[PDB]
Amino acid sequence: YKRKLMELSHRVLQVLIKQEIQRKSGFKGRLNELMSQIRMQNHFGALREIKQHLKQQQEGVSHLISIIKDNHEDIKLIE
Amino acid sequence: NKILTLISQIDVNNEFDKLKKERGLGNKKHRKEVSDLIKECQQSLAHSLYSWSCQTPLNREDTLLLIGYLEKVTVEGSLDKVNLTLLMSLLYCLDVGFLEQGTDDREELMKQASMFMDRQYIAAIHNRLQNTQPWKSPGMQATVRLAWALALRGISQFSEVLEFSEADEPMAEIAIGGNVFLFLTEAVVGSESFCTDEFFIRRIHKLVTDFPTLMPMKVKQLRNRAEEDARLIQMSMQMGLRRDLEHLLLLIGELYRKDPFHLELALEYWCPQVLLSKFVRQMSDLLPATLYLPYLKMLRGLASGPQCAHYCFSLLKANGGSSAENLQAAGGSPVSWDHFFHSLMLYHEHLRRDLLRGITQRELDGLIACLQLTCTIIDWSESARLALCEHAQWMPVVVILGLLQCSIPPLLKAELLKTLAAFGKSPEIAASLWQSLEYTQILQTVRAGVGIEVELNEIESRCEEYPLTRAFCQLISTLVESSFPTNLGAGLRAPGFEPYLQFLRDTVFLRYRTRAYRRAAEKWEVAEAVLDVFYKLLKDYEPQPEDFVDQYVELQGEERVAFKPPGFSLMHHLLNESPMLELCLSLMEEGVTQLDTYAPFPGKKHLEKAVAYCFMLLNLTLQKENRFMDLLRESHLSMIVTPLEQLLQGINPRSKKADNVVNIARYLCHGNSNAELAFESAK
Amino acid sequence: QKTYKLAENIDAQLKRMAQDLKEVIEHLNTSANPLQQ
Repeated sequence: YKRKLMELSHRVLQVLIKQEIQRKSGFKGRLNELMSQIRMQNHFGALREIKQHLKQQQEGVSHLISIIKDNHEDIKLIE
Repeated sequence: NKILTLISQIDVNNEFDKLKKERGLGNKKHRKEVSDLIKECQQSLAHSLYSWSCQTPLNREDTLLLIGYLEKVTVEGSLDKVNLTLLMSLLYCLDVGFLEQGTDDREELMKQASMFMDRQYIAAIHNRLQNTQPWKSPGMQATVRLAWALALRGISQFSEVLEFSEADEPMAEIAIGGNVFLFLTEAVVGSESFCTDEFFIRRIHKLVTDFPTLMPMKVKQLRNRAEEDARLIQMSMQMGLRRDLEHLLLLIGELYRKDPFHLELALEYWCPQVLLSKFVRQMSDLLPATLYLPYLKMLRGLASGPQCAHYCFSLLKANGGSSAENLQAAGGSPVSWDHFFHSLMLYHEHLRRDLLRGITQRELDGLIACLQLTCTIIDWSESARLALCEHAQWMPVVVILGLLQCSIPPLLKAELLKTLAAFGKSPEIAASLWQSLEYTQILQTVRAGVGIEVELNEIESRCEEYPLTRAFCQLISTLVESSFPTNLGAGLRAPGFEPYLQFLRDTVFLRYRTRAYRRAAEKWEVAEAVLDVFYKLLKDYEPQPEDFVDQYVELQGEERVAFKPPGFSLMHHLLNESPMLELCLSLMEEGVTQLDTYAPFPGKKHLEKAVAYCFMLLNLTLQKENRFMDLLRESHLSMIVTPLEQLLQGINPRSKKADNVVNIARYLCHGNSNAELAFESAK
Repeated sequence: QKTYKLAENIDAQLKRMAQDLKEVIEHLNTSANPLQQ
């Protein structure tokens, strides 16, 4: 469906360019190395003290996001 | 005897009924399996009998048993493959043709042939053949009768069997009374297995060549009888039918029409034998229209190969120049390149001038046969083509070209284009052919709907046949392989092939599913045609940054965009959801299902080749797609292309899900029957 | 009855490069000892 959506998007953009024409008348190596890197990651596909701090920080952000959402909802009601 | 008997009790229907009685019939797979197994059993046993006969002739009683078996064999008018092989085995059995091969071991061969030592074999085979008991196939009775007659005639030239030397001539009479010629034409040659084993072709053709070679008095008698019958027939026609002569003619034309072993037996009928050339001549003299059709066919058959067709081209062309003849008679050989090319120019003038004394149907028949015959001669001898294309008084190329624009019946157009192709076989010819076709506007390449479009939409659609379109795509392809020019039609419109392209893709292919097929194989064949041209078209396409910068040409005063690298359009159609792509996929799914049927011949060979071309185009798009995407991404048509990969996982309309690849695989299940599609698929 | 071309060419190129970066993020996702967790 998505690729067909791309082809239909091509179709629609072309039809729009057409109704714009007739009636309205009058890097690559970087890409290669990037592919090599993605393939390398695919190949790759085939400390108890830290967890305290990490759980603590996830908890801190978990609290903060709450205030963020509350600010969003208050902004809503004000609007 | 046990071989004949076991093959005789092996009735596939009887075995099937027995198995269905005990419920022993497995799936259609298993059914085909056991059936092919039984057919293999019978065919192998028969092959053992035949190979035995080919190695060592069978004894007197064995041969009489074979005769008793054959005398009860039935056709269907064509004889069965196993029936044909049995008849042919007994044919090679009575074959005395090894007595005229000048090889030095003649004594040892005459002592290894059972027919020369046990006169009882001659007596008994003769008394069985001379029994008036009508074999269940009387045409087969007469066939064997003529065979035994020719064998007695060939053995009568050796001093040891004179007690039979007189029973050959009457035997042939009996055989000639039994429509032996017709039995040979329809039952065996008309059997689709005859041209399968080259040795069967050699046996049939050997008996055929021996027919006029060992008994010339009988051919003369048939000639006189056919002449008297032609006189009486003319008397009847003016006063408001035995087709012997036509039958022998067609038999000769068909038996040699193929030389799968390339033996060139037809070389006997041309003289660079004497009786053969003499008959080939005398049959051309005062040829009534009735045999004008058959004789050409015979001539076609006679042309089999380089040398024979060369002789035939010589025959026509010599019969076609300025030569005094006939003691001031109105016409010479009604079969003569003079008559051919002359009546041809006559029709061309009479028709171009009428642009109604329409061609009588019989005249159409004679013309069709003549075109086919010349086609065969040109095809088989390149000297024939070189001679015919350059004879100044015939100008057959320009004559046919003048004919084409004239409203002839479609079939004559088919035959004429067929001869056009037969002559085009030489490349020099093809060059002028391309130019002149571009000249005569047989297809409108310069629009100033008329033409093949309307006739396809109204005639070809109505008559439920599209021979015109098939010839059209055939010409298009033969031309496109010969490097069609980039400025095609430049001056009348935008240079580029796009017009014929749209005609093929929108009108023919995309509609090919909606057209009615009186012969179902036609849908498949027409798809095959369109596919061949689209394939070759893409196969040359090299993606270049020139294609994507729209070159502006001043055509007819308006700036039109020049056509891109020829396949670019096709690629844009395959790189998007074009009905073309879905049609490819639909033909794919349909072929997959049809294959799953595991079903016989109907439309098959064409169906295979079609799907194969489809896979080929798929591979080609995948192959070029990398550079094509690089170039398009470098020149930036807003055209969005998707790599064929993502499309292949498309959700199939019929399947409602991504089974394109799965279906594509499923052909791999049909490997052991179809190697080709498997190869393409795995690729 | 030129500049844009080269520009939309960079357009196709950046579209493809974005696709590749998405692929890279995806392989890094499949990557997810303790260190990778």
